[PDB]
Amino acid sequence: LNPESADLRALAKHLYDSYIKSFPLTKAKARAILTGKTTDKSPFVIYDMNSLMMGKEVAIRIFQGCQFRSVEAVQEITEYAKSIPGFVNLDLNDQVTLLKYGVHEIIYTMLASLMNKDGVLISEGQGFMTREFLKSLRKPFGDFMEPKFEFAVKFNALELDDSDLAIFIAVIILSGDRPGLLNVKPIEDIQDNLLQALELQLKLNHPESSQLFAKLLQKMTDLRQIVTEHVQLLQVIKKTETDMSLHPLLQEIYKD
Amino acid sequence: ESADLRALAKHLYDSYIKSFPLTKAKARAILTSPFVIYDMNSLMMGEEVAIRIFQGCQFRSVEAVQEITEYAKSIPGFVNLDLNDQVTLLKYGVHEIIYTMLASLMNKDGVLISEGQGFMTREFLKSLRKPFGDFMEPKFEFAVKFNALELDDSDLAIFIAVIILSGDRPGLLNVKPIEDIQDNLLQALELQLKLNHPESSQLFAKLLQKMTDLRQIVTEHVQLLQVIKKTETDMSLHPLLQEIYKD
Ligand SMILES: O=C(O)CCCc1cc2cc(Cl)ccc2n1S(=O)(=O)c1ccc2ncsc2c1
Repeated sequence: LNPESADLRALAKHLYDSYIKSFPLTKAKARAILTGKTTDKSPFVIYDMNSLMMGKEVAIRIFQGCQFRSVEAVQEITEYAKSIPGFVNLDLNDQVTLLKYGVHEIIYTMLASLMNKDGVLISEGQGFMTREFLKSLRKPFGDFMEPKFEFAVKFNALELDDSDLAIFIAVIILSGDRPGLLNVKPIEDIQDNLLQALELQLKLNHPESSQLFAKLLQKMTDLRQIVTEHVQLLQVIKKTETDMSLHPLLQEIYKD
Repeated sequence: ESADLRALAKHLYDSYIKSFPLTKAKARAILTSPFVIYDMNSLMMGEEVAIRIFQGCQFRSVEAVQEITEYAKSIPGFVNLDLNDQVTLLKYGVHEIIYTMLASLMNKDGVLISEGQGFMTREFLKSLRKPFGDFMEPKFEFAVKFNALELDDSDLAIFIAVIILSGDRPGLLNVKPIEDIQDNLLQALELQLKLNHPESSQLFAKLLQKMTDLRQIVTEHVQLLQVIKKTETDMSLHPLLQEIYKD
């Protein structure tokens, strides 16, 4: 290669490294747990009430647990964000805006890593809660996870690994078509670079996968819908469950 | 190889020119002489006001759907798909294409209408009643961003075909051949933008990301269209007219 796509490989390497250091449960660990494996080890499976207890009603602590984890993930993603070259040099206000619109799309992207068609890993991989148990939860909580699984099954079909995902989520943060950005130009120059990095990375890592770059970027449409749909379901849960609390961090991100 | 990709591109451009009366090249020249509609008086002396304007947007959309349908049938492979699947792809595709192509007819201040014989002001449209004042605005906001890419008709012809061959539409029966065709169209689009816009880095990626905005415009637009159902309704003189305009 030439010394320009060489700078692109170094950026890919930097981002992957930051990704490993920022996120405790990688796709590689998640698949080892889900699949096999002598590396890593067996999850306790929650598929019903008694299994849940072996692990204030249940639909609601399950939702409460999920939202605490969300906040947990926002902290991890925010820590990854800082490592993206150029990010912390941007107008502070735009850093906040990029994160605000970025984190949930990233959350559901990385959530796919922890999912198969049958359920999702929980508690850093020590548990596995089935899709059917989640869906059997009560109106409305019953289908708050379903659009996540639907996306995940289609996304996981791309067979990305962590080194791919690391650049992808960086692309997502550095959008610049985000509402209310002050300096779009500096943001777009960064994303242009990241998109180059992602394109080279996918050609090298998935040579036989045609137009993976285009198909992965199209997935960005699925994410936005999940987020939009989740936000609305949340508005509903708030009004019907007036004793349901939301974390102010998530509320602050949700406001608008 | 680049052989089939350039023929694909040329073919779609030719079909695009044939199927769509007003091209972007044509519209851009005019935007830079049309009857301007800035007021009620200009609307009248060039023609329920806000309702006549909405129903005119409907007439135009119905026309556009037929133009898009004809274009689709020109996309190599499209007519060989399961017919249910062709109908599904057009069904969920035309709104996104309608607004994509509408951006060709807009600047930040207004939109061409009636074959470019007219031009309706963004402020006049925005000044309309409720809810008829918020229906066009999000399209102007999309258009301002989309037009920043400065695509031309030969770029758009292929992009439009990419949108039509979306293998993720609900209820598709055989997704494989649809993705197979889109893959080829994506290749052709990538090479087109690389040849036509060498100095514009990652234009292919930027355009694809625009699809997420498209989808949201369409989604929130159909949600306003239901709200319009809770405005005007039962009139036994419409029926045949109402039938012509489904969704
Ligand atoms: O193992 C990990 O790293 C935690 C993996 C994720 C996770 C941990 C967890 C713990 C409990 Cl007690 C309950 C649900 C849990 N989930 S989750 O998948 O349901 C989830 C997470 C984020 C999120 N944001 C919007 S909806 C949503 C749902």
